[PDB]
Amino acid sequence: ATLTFENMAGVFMLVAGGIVAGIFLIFIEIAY
Amino acid sequence: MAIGSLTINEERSEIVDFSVPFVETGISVMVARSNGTVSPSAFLEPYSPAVWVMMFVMCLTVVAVTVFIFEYLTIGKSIWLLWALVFNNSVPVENPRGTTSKIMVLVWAFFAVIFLASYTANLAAFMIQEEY
Ligand SMILES: N[C@@H](CCC(=O)O)C(=O)O
Repeated sequence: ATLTFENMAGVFMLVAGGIVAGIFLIFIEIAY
Repeated sequence: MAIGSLTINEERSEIVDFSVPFVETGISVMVARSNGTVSPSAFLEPYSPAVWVMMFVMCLTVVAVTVFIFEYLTIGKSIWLLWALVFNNSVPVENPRGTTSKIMVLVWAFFAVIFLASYTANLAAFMIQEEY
């Protein structure tokens, strides 16, 4: 059994999505 | 008749006759059991060498993101905490007071919780001597 690059895709965009979403909130935070 | 453990052959079947065989017979070799061996597992049989190069990728590009939002409100001190959290966090730490990054690292921190599942459970069975 090998976990491999595949079969773990779901967790990948969570790191990326937080980066994408995070930059949106800081602009509101700076204005706040 | 000579009933018993008689092996049909070529020379014997010349001067006498045989009936229809009812049991197989051949030639085999027997050797005692041998001690098993386990090769040094390459990174303990993880998720291929791709993942090891893979982790270097996002980790090094996500530390820069924190550095960018750090000044807006120390990269050398920003790699000790960000990385070491993934491996059973016990080392001394130094955490910033930036609100924007404070939420960010927690999402990153939660990744380490799920990472252990990859390196636990599976690794238990596949460590004993193999290859026979
Ligand atoms: N019993 C077989 C094999 C030989 C042996 O058992 O010695 C035969 O008669 O040919």
